Amino acid sequence: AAPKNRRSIEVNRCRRRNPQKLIKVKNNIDVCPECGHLKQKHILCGYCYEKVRKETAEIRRQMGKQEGGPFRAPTTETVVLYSGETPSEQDQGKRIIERERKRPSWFTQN
Amino acid sequence: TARGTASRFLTSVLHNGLGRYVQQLQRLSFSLSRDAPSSRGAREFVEREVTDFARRNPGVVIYVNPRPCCVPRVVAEYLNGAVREESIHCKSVEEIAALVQKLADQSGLDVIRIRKPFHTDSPSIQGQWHPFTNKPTTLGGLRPREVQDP
Amino acid sequence: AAMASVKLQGLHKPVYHQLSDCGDHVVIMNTRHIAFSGNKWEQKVYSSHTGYPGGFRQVTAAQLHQKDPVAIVKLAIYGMLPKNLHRRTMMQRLHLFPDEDIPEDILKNLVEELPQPRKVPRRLDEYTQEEIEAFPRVWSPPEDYRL
Amino acid sequence: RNRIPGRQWIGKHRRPRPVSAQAKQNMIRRLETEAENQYWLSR
Amino acid sequence: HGKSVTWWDEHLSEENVPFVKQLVSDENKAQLASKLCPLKDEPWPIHPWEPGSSRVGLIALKLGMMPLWTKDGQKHVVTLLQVQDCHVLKYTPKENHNGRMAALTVGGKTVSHFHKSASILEFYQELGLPPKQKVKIFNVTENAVIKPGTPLYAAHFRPGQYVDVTAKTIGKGFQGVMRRWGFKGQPATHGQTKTHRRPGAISTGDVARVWPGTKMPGQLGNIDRTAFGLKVWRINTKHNIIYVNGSVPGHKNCLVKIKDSKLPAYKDFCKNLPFPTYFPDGDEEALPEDLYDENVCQPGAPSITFT
Amino acid sequence: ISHGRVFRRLGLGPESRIHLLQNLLTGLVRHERIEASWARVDELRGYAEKLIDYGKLGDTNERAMRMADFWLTEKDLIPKLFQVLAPRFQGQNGGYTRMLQIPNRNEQDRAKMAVIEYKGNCLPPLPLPRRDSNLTLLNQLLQGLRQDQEASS
RNA sequence: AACAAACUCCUAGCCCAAUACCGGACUAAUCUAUUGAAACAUAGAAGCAAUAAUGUUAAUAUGAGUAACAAGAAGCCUUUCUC
RNA sequence: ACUUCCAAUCAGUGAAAUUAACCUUCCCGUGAAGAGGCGGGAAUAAAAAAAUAAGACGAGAAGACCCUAUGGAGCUUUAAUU
RNA sequence: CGAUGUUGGAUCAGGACACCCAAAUGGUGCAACCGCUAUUAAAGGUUCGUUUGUUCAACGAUUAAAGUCCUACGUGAUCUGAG
RNA sequence: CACAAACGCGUCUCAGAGAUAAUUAAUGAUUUAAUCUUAACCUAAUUAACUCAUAAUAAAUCCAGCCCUAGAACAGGGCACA
Ligand SMILES: [K+]
Ligand SMILES: [K+]
Ligand SMILES: [K+]
Ligand SMILES: [K+]
Ligand SMILES: [K+]
Ligand SMILES: [Mg+2]
Ligand SMILES: [Mg+2]
Ligand SMILES: [Mg+2]
Ligand SMILES: [Mg+2]
Ligand SMILES: [Mg+2]
Ligand SMILES: [Mg+2]
Ligand SMILES: [Mg+2]
Ligand SMILES: [Mg+2]
Ligand SMILES: [Mg+2]
Ligand SMILES: [Mg+2]
Ligand SMILES: [Mg+2]
Ligand SMILES: [Mg+2]
Ligand SMILES: [Mg+2]
Ligand SMILES: [Mg+2]
Ligand SMILES: [Mg+2]
Ligand SMILES: [Mg+2]
Ligand SMILES: [Mg+2]
Ligand SMILES: [Mg+2]
Ligand SMILES: [Mg+2]
Ligand SMILES: [Mg+2]
Ligand SMILES: [Mg+2]
Ligand SMILES: [Mg+2]
Ligand SMILES: [Mg+2]
Ligand SMILES: [Mg+2]
Ligand SMILES: [Mg+2]
Ligand SMILES: [Mg+2]
Ligand SMILES: [Mg+2]
Ligand SMILES: [Mg+2]
Ligand SMILES: [Mg+2]
Ligand SMILES: [Mg+2]
Ligand SMILES: [Mg+2]
Ligand SMILES: [Mg+2]
Ligand SMILES: [Mg+2]
Ligand SMILES: [Mg+2]
Ligand SMILES: [Mg+2]
Ligand SMILES: [Mg+2]
Ligand SMILES: [Mg+2]
Ligand SMILES: [Mg+2]
Ligand SMILES: [Mg+2]
Ligand SMILES: [Mg+2]
Ligand SMILES: [Mg+2]
Ligand SMILES: [Mg+2]
Ligand SMILES: [Mg+2]
Ligand SMILES: [Mg+2]
Ligand SMILES: [Mg+2]
Ligand SMILES: [Mg+2]
Ligand SMILES: [Mg+2]
Ligand SMILES: [Mg+2]
Ligand SMILES: [Mg+2]
Ligand SMILES: [Mg+2]
Ligand SMILES: [Mg+2]
Ligand SMILES: [Mg+2]
Ligand SMILES: [Mg+2]
Ligand SMILES: [Zn+2]
Repeated sequence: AAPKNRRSIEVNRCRRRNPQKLIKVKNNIDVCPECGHLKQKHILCGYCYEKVRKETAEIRRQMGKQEGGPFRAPTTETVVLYSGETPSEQDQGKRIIERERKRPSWFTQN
Repeated sequence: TARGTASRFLTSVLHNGLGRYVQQLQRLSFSLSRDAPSSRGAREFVEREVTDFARRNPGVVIYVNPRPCCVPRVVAEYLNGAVREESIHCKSVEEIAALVQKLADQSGLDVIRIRKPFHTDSPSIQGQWHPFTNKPTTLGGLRPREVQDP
Repeated sequence: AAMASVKLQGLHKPVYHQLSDCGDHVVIMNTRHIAFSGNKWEQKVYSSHTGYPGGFRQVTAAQLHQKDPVAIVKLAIYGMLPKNLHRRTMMQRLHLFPDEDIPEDILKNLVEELPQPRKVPRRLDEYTQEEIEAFPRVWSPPEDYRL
Repeated sequence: RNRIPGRQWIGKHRRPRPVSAQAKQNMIRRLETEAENQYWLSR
Repeated sequence: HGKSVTWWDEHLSEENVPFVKQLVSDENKAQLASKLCPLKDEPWPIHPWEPGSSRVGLIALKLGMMPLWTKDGQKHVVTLLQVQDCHVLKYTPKENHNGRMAALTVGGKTVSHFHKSASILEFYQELGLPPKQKVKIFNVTENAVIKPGTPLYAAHFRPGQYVDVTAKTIGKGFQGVMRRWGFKGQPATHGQTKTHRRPGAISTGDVARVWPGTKMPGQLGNIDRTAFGLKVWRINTKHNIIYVNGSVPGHKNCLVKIKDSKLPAYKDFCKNLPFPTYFPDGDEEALPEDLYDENVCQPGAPSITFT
Repeated sequence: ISHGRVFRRLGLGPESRIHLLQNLLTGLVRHERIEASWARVDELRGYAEKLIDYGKLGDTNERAMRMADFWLTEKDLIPKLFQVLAPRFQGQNGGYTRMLQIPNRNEQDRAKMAVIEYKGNCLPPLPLPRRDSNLTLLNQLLQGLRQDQEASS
């Protein structure tokens, strides 16, 4: 079908500015206690997660160099140790990942 | 049309004509030329009628400023502050006299639509109609179906 | 409705004008006892359509008055007022009551009562004995006839 | 519901518009005037 | 002031979330168990049965369906309706609701306080009951009025009675004209092009419009419906379960409004029934575990012999 | 009418749905923390819960071995499942994995992301939403009720 | 009776409708001859005036942010898997 | 009944026929003879999204049918001239 | 005639009563049964098949009955194209 | 019927009062008979519509998130013991 007449701008403005078609505001925005940036209540902080993801990639990159083959996987548990630390008695019998940087604050040793 | 332009009520400035009549025209300024053929009507008016016009109307001040111009103009100012521009470009002598005489008789208010052809203050002599001006009063002011107190 | 239409519009005020909001409330009581002239109780019909197919309803004047007591008077006025958009506004000022049961709020607002447009004739039992003796006996019936 | 066939003022079938009491008086008033008209022309 | 949205669990600490749940839970049991004496807490006067009187219905939960057999060998299907928490909420005078019959308000099963409106929670606080899920209005004559806060049980209906059922049916969403109204479709293979389930012509040429009553595709299912003339076969006492013949509208685990049948044949069939309702305290006797209709084959009855 | 349907239509059909979750589950076992679309991660949670249940059965049970053969498409992860993941989970019954909503991906599609991981993984902890401390004003007021309640009852 | 016209009186006038064809008086904007010199006058000349040709060119809208278009997954980021 | 491509919501890019102006209702009557616009009556807070195609004598092609034009052309011959 | 798309079916039917059935009743060359005829009533209903492109008609089986007609002889921006 | 559902071929339910047209009968006058009466009063037998009894709907102002036998979007029902 084809339109019969040109829509006037008075009609178009009513349709294009109806409250349904407008952008709704968000009232669930909060400041992250740790870093002070912005995040939603039900969503993890973007800055804090990006902080973790960068560190996780570095740890995984070190693991790749410790298993050259593409089908080599450990048969035991894994523990990550940073500079200035030594494996504990309970941590023995597990593969050791060494990182040169100082242990990050958020990461907690057990 | 009437819906397009503004409107005003019939009003006389400063309650003119009540105690005494004051000619509301204040001054005129003629801007004519001494060489332009289109200013011939203005020049003939100045030589003949301007001197006699000033005598009849001592309440107006007439300024004549012959300067190089192409369209002769006459500017009339009134007491209330309204200035009205006019063009006397290429008009006969008697047409200028009629045009100037008309400017002398105008009150100076804006020439727009007048809503009513009359104006009055306190028109309600001997009272104005209200829905109680012709209804008889009932004994005791009783409503149509009101029960008496006793 | 003829006098009620005038009061609602304001055609009784010498200050009348359609643009102005001049208008007077009218309270009509005892609307169950209206008296249609002639056989209009059975001949006049009020018809309306609900919109849906097969929804054309025609109701006799007697049937409508038996269901909605004030419908006869309200429709009569609703058709006599001017057909502009003010008719809806000025119908809200019309108050109809089937009998003499008026809220005290409405009663305190009244001013005057309009006269009845039709003089109600009185029945035979309402004539006083003085009137009966005053009216002459037109004829003399025979004494031997049995009524 | 009931229609006048064709145009309502021309043809075989027309509108049944009757003569009114006002129209009868207008004819009589003109007739009385013309009755006086033909008397002043008589002599 | 653009105040942020909040919920009950937002600011509660991990050591207090279990505590608050215990706090509200203990309140519900105390409130529910304090209403179990309708005849010991100064109830409204009880009047004897009169012709043309109407009783008070219940709000029950639809469990499922079971087969049931009668003594003549026929098979019937019964729907298990369970009454979980039924209390009369408020009483409306005759002249303030309809002008002919009084209105009694009955609530549904218990729900959580944390997800109801402020006014709804405040209303129940004054009465002293936990919030209800569904609330319905019952038309009751003045001679069968019940004091608000009086509990109701499945024994309110005695087996042998015919009852109605009102509940929202199963919503099937935006369904086409063939499913919604049952129009026949166009043929499938004899050349038909892009037309197999469409309504087809919807009006006539002359009218140049579509009548308001025309059937068109739209919403189907999620509306209120009522089933009439459902006979009550078996009543269970301890679990408060009502067995109704046939199929009742509504999906499983929905709330169903039950009332006495209004059919002309089933009029005045309440003289031999509790009035205005079954009060367990007044009888001072234990009802049977299950109440059976006279035509029902009980599970502990000898097998049918047509001798 | 999708009443009672607990599964989701993903990929090119019912067969592609399994294979999409087969690759995701393989990545989850090897890396112990992966991120994908929220809808696909939600489906993957159900299988990751029950895969550990098959792992607890043992290395000798044939059904567990065949079930782990199909889902672990990389053949060097079967020994890991029966000797690392299964021994680690012996206490809890269903608390095997965590799901949290990662913010939307910084790309055109703007999909809703989620992060799925196994308990006790050898990775930095996620920024979990921490509840209010008991020293807060609202918590302190409520603790007053509990101390008084426990004193009498 | 009353209310009711382009009719007819009343008060001022510049003192009586129209399609094809025909008659007349003025006139917007250009150039030239003399004037004019904060933009005109008397004349002589013309590419001398666009609410209408499914008109031409260019720019804008409406239909419409509608129809329709695309990148297999995870990760250690380019290596393993699913087809 | 169930799947895939469409579909509806979100993010990116974003076209076409069409359009005198529209603040774009129903009924009966009228009328260049089938009215959203006239007359007599009815109905009537304003907008958005998704659907069905009765009407807008819907959109598309200066009707292929039919006739007219001292308008063309192809074919045939016992038309005229050659 | 700078276009009002043309038979029959399919889907959906809106309406009229000059009624085929269902309900009430008068008359009879109406004993009953089966009929003929007239008045009143339009809320609901009015079948499935062989041949023909067929509407129509013939024939088989059945039904309380298989009504007459208008609606662009309804309905192709919903379908069919046998004619 | 290879989903926890949908579906028919399967199962369930389906109503009282008023009111009428033709017609039939009682009482009775113009016409002291008779006569159902566009004569009055009262009253009787009586089509279908139609109207209504009755039934359904019912709480203004928690709502970020998750679930749902609620759903295109938007809405709606749950999230205390589960
Ligand atoms: K005619
Ligand atoms: K249409
Ligand atoms: K034509
Ligand atoms: K019919
Ligand atoms: K007689
Ligand atoms: Mg006509
Ligand atoms: Mg005539
Ligand atoms: Mg649904
Ligand atoms: Mg079919
Ligand atoms: Mg095709
Ligand atoms: Mg097809
Ligand atoms: Mg129409
Ligand atoms: Mg819908
Ligand atoms: Mg689902
Ligand atoms: Mg897809
Ligand atoms: Mg889920
Ligand atoms: Mg006049
Ligand atoms: Mg003329
Ligand atoms: Mg002509
Ligand atoms: Mg010139
Ligand atoms: Mg030109
Ligand atoms: Mg132009
Ligand atoms: Mg065109
Ligand atoms: Mg043009
Ligand atoms: Mg340009
Ligand atoms: Mg646009
Ligand atoms: Mg569109
Ligand atoms: Mg699309
Ligand atoms: Mg988009
Ligand atoms: Mg409008
Ligand atoms: Mg018409
Ligand atoms: Mg009108
Ligand atoms: Mg009109
Ligand atoms: Mg759309
Ligand atoms: Mg649409
Ligand atoms: Mg038009
Ligand atoms: Mg058409
Ligand atoms: Mg067209
Ligand atoms: Mg042509
Ligand atoms: Mg031809
Ligand atoms: Mg010719
Ligand atoms: Mg020729
Ligand atoms: Mg030629
Ligand atoms: Mg040639
Ligand atoms: Mg020859
Ligand atoms: Mg056209
Ligand atoms: Mg047909
Ligand atoms: Mg029909
Ligand atoms: Mg008839
Ligand atoms: Mg019959
Ligand atoms: Mg046709
Ligand atoms: Mg056709
Ligand atoms: Mg087509
Ligand atoms: Mg069509
Ligand atoms: Mg053919
Ligand atoms: Mg007699
Ligand atoms: Mg009702
Ligand atoms: Mg809710
Ligand atoms: Zn942060």
